[PDB]
Amino acid sequence: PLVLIGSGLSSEQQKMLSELAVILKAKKCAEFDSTVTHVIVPGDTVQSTLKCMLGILNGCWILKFEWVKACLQRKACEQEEKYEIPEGPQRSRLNKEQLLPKLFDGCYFYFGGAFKHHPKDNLVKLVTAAGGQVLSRKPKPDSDVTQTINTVAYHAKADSDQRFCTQYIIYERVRQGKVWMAPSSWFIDCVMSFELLPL
Amino acid sequence: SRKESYSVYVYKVLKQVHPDTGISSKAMGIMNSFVNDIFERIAGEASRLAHYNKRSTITSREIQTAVRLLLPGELAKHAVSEGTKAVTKYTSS
Amino acid sequence: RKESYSVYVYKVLKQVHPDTGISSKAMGIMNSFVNDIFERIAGEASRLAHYNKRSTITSREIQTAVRLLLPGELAKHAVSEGTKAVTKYTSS
Amino acid sequence: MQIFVKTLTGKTITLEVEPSDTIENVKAKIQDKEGIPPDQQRLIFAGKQLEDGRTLSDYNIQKESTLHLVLRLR
Amino acid sequence: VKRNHRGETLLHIASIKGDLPSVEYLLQNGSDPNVKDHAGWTPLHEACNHGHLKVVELLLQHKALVNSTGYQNDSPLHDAAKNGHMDIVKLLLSYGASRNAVNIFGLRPVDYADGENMKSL
Amino acid sequence: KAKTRSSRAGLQFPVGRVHRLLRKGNYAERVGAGAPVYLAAVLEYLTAEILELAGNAARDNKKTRIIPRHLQLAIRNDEELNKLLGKVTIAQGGVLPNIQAVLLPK
Amino acid sequence: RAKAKTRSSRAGLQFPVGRVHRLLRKGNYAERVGAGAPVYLAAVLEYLTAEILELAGNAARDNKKTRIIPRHLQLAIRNDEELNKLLGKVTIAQGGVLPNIQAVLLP
Amino acid sequence: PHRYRPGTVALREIRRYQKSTELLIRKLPFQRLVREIAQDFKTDLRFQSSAVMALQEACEAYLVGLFEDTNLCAIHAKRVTIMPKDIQLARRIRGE
Amino acid sequence: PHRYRPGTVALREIRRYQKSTELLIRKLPFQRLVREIAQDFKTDLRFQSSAVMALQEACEAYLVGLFEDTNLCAIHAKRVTIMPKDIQLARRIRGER
Amino acid sequence: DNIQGITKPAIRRLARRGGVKRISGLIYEETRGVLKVFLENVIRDAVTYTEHAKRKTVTAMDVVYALKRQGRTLYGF
Amino acid sequence: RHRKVLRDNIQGITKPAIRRLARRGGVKRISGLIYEETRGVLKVFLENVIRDAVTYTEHAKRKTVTAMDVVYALKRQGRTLYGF
DNA sequence: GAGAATCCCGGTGCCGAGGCCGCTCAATTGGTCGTAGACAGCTCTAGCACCGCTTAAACGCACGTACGCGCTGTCCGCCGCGTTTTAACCGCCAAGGGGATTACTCCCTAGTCTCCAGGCACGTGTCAGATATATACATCCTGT
DNA sequence: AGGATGTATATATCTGACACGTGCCTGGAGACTAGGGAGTAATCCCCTTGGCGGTTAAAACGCGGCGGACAGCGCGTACGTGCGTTTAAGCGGTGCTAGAGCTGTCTACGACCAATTGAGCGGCCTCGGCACCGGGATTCTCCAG
Repeated sequence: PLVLIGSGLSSEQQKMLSELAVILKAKKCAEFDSTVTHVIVPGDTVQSTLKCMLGILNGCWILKFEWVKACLQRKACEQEEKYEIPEGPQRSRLNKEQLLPKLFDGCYFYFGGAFKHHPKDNLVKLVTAAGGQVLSRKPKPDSDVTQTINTVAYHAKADSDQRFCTQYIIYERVRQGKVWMAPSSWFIDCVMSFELLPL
Repeated sequence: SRKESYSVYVYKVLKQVHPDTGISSKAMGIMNSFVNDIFERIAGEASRLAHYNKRSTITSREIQTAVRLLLPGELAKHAVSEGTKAVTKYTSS
Repeated sequence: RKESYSVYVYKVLKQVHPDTGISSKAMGIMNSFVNDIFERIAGEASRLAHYNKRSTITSREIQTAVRLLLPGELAKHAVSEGTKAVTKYTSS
Repeated sequence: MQIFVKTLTGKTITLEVEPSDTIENVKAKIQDKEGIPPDQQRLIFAGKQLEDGRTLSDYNIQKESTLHLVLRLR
Repeated sequence: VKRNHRGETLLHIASIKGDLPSVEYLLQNGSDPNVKDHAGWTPLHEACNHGHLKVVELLLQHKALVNSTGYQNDSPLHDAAKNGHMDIVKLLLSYGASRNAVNIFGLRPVDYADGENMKSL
Repeated sequence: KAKTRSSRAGLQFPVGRVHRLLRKGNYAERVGAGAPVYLAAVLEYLTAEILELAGNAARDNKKTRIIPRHLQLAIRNDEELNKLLGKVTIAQGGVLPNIQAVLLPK
Repeated sequence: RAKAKTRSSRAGLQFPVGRVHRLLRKGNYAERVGAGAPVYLAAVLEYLTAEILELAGNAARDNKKTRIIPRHLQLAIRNDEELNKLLGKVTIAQGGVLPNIQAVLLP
Repeated sequence: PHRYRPGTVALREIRRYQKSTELLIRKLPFQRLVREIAQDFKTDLRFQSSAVMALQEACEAYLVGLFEDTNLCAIHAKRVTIMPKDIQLARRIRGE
Repeated sequence: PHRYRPGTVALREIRRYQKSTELLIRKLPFQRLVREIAQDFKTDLRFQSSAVMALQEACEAYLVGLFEDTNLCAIHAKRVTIMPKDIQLARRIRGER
Repeated sequence: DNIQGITKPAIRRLARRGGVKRISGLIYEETRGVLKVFLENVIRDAVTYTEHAKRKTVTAMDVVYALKRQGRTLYGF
Repeated sequence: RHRKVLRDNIQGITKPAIRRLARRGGVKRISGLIYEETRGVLKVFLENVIRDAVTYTEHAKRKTVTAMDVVYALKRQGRTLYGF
């Protein structure tokens, strides 16, 4: 039930992918649907487009154009697991293929300020696809609604301070109680390596 | 004596949350009507909630339900909490 | 033991249209109608009696309430009917 | 583990305890710095009264939290 | 793969009530043993929750995952303790059931048992 | 004897029940004596109007009863009752018929 | 008789509790009012007032002024997402409008 | 091989459905939808038989009332069809 | 001489008036309009000052909202001007007959 | 005739605060009509409230109540 | 002592049902993308009503949503209902 | 001028409206008592009608440049009809959770004296903000 | 790419609105008693969830062809911009009666308690008005001339 999607191919390359899929006789997709279970990225390094980040977060293959060339040459079905972009968008597939939780399973986020380099709806969609939840008011570290939360956060390190404190303020003293403060760089890096890197 | 207002009580909250600001005269009128609106709404809802179930008093649970009905989103889950705190400091004295 | 205005509607219908009847799924609508109008009028009259530092809900309150709620043409007929009823009652 | 306690007059007192103690010990530590006798104090945390005889970790208290203190005289 | 209105497949209904020959036929005929329902449970989960040993044995003998999670991140060992059983705990532990995984509330399986031998491990 | 209060006022709707409902519904401290003899008449007039207009349309369709469709047809054609009941939905009713003037064939 | 300690002080509040009691009893809302309702009402009202006056002062310090005029309350109210649906049918006096020009009118 | 031309069956269906009073939303799916959302908010609920019918009536009246104004907005721009832009203008002007 | 082309001073006006708070309609003609309208329901009416001020404020708010809705409707139909049809459509969707 | 006190530049300024850029030539009369209807409704309700209490002076609270009866609360006074 | 749930059920409100509703509205020609928008609007409305209904129910210490609760909810929002 | 679809006209069967009976619980009559609302009467804040002037804003005319509105082509998106596959609707039987009433005992709230501190009207004064000034510099056009 | 108009900075100065202070009168607090509304146990029986099955009405999939949506280009009049002229808004004075608030008596109207009796509610029960089904009549549309 293979599907297809593109993340930076060329127009001639786009027509080539269309013809290759037609030879494979599979459904294509322009807008990012849920069942998009194959993504083709042009270069040889995981880019920072919205589509590739959604792809690594939902969990599927990230293959390169060499596979496209090989499919065009051999004209056969496919040969996977030889051109997957390694070192970081691979632990995601291994995590989804063993019935484990998602990345931010048990975290809470709050966005505040003016965002210029990146929009807001994109980040909100990334958060709600990861597995966490979004808040609507600022988490002051002296109110009852913040102190009465008992939710350990999986995927953290073995024994650290990111296991009992699971609330974040994100903008564009570093730990006062159970609330952090972090810049957007840490977020967008955390997504493209599949690990909650500390501080 | 004459007409009473809520102006001696807004200044204190202001001085507690922001220690270097004052407030004008018309803004005080705005803040003085904003309280009466909310008061009347909450009381009017509690009355009918007491009238449906054939009860005859107004207790704390009626106010809790009145608040949860007419405050949207995440403003309920905060306000309720605050309220509870007060009552617990009251019965313990 | 519940209550309902399900006997008086019959009398008014029997005196305006002689040979007709009402189905059971059409009496509930009249019930709800009467209750809603009652609540509106009484509530406005209460508020109007409270905005003046007074404690009795007399007939002038109901007059002003009717004149505010109901639209243009219906108001004159309604006020005339009420006034006739009240003066006949107090005459005897 | 540091712990904040707050009093109705608008003050903050700091304490240092371990996560296996009992409310009586906390009241004793409070009396060691405040002056009020240990027979008139009542503590509040997250909208519920605390009894004397249980451990702190049973009520899910961790580092850097806040308790409220109320007297019983008037 | 016509699922039910709750998410349960045929293996689920087979497991929730021990019918071993039917499960044998269903497995030999071809049916994936790792398919979650709308809540997140798996066949092994219900098998170990209600208390039929032979079905857990049969499921394990056909490459089913042993530390999968579900609702509120509860492992099979969590239910095997919270209800109370003897054999399945021994079998699972012999197979490699993690004894240090944690659930969303921050508790370990040892914290959900009553028996002396139960608390012994 | 005993002359009831609703029969010495010429009405048909009740007058005592309204008194009790005004006195024990928390609307004011005291309710006067000429308070219900007005509410009763107003309610009676409004009900008579609606029922007459409904029975008419009921007759204009060769039937001898009143089902909710007839009340719905009698409310949305009055131009003065449509304002008082504008945010109301009658159960098991319908909608008035009108097609726009552009979508018709040439 | 002992020294008097008011009811607004035992709860740690700043709004009154006597006034709310008196207005709830002589306004005809019910036939008898409990002894724990005024404290709840006072707490809720105080929280709302604090939430609005905290957001006003930020926009006050933005334009480099040290007071609060109605334009600032209008900005603070209309720029939040939950405090807008609660006050979605009120109009402030001497206020204004948010800046917004449609994107198909620019050069 | 007789065959009508595009535009006539629609007018007939309009005339037919505007002169009949009956629900047209296939009850059992609607019941399951209401139970799903209710399961979201609380746990282990159970519904009477009248609640579902009341909800059905209200949620049909709402959609009919929306589609009328959608059609008006569509006619306003020299067209005959409705697209997913008219719904948004309607909901915006209304206040939701 | 030196002119700006059409479509530039309008943007300047938009930016200016969306930043102040003063009242737009003049003050004496509104008073006279209110008195002449109200002089058909009674005979010897007298007005305070806060009354005319409140009426003016509410009127301005109403008209500004109406014009915003009209502008949205106009842009919806591939134009830039506004015309009477837009006012009629806005007021008929709102529910004011 | 006093509806002409609402002149042409006043309507232009209100339009500008709205967000429009080009106005047509037959837009003014409709504006005057809408304004007349709105004012009529509000003033009638206010005069009823005033005549009730046996007075002869329309005050501010009367207009506030009249506006409240239709969903135009108007904090400020 | 497990717990089961329901999901992905907005697909029972199929295509011809939306078409019949549109016919009763007054339209004649329908596009091919109105369906998702219609489903979204319906879900939002139903959520906003059922929340208040369940709150009323849970106040009186009951466990079954009755017919009067939906009426009180709809009157809270702004649309009344006659018949029950 | 033919096809499909809608309106009348009997014709049989079937359950829900329109009467009817005892009896129980709220509406009617006949009294007294303590307090709101009508009605004179005197003091003084605020609204209506005038006058002169200085200057900001409403009226009236001319020129030329985008924008509204009516045509004429090209083709992808949606309606109508016939065959096949899925799950709503109806009638039926069985087991157990929770909505409606009924009693009995106790704790929580209205109703009254008394006295002491929190909040309102009235004074007097110093500083943040509104105005006039020179100018520093950030878009908008037309020529080449 | 200079030339010419706006908008932003920076610094003088100056008047009227905000923040603090002090007698003192009305409403909140402590201490006590008498009666009825609501919290808590038991127990009868109505109505909601969970299964099973046969039958037939709607939903899902596909195809050939026509009417409508979206992008082009070509005219002609209605609205935007800068000027010099004529109307009346706004500011600041002063004189003045009409009507909003307050106060002090004194009487007609409604809450409250007791005793006696007809109207309106629950349940039975039987006949007519409506729902469902087959048959000729007549209206309305499309290809063909």
